[PDB]
Amino acid sequence: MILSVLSSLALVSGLMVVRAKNPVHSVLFFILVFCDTSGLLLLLGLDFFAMIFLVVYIGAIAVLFLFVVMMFHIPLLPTQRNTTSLRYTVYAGKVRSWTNLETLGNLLYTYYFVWFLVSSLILLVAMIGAIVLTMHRT
Amino acid sequence: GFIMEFAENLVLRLMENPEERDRKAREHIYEMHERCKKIKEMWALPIRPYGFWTFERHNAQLRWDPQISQVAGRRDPYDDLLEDN
Repeated sequence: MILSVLSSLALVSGLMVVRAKNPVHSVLFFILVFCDTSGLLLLLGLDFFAMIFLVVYIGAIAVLFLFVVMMFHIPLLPTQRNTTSLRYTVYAGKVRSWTNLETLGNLLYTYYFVWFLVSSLILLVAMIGAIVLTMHRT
Repeated sequence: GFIMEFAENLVLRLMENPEERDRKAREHIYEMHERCKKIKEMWALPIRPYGFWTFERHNAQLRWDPQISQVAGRRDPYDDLLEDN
């Protein structure tokens, strides 16, 4: 039941984002959408992404949007009588069990390392573009 | 001599061998029709060849994974347990 109420509140916040009356409240609900989304990811079992969503989305992107706004103004049926006791747990593999961070870093920088450098180039493009356009310096 | 006795054989030299022309015509027809049949056959090839995935360049993973199934993050849980002895 924790998933249902959280998803519903996220949906309501997302709906109110697009039909907001002023940009400030739009950004405020935009933050709550990511808060609920991070909570949902936390329920999913991915703690790392659930907190990157705070660090990036409502840590830097939301702050950026708020700064700009300030100025310039087949399913399985719910019957579960004989399924909560049919869980087979393979104990092998629980010993030396990695987290969501070690597993990701194992293959992000070593096997699929070209895409990582492509993302670096994307970041450099953003950094250069934000400067060429907006340097008045008068 | 006089004009016509020279213009005659001049024109005769100017004209070509008809036997060569007929031989070249029948030849050109023969190889042109053979090449036409060849191109007709070539246009019948489907875009996707019958083998496709069977080709060695289109697998790229049956000979890459076996040398990777030993690295950490890809091992069957029952590999590190009995590898000690």
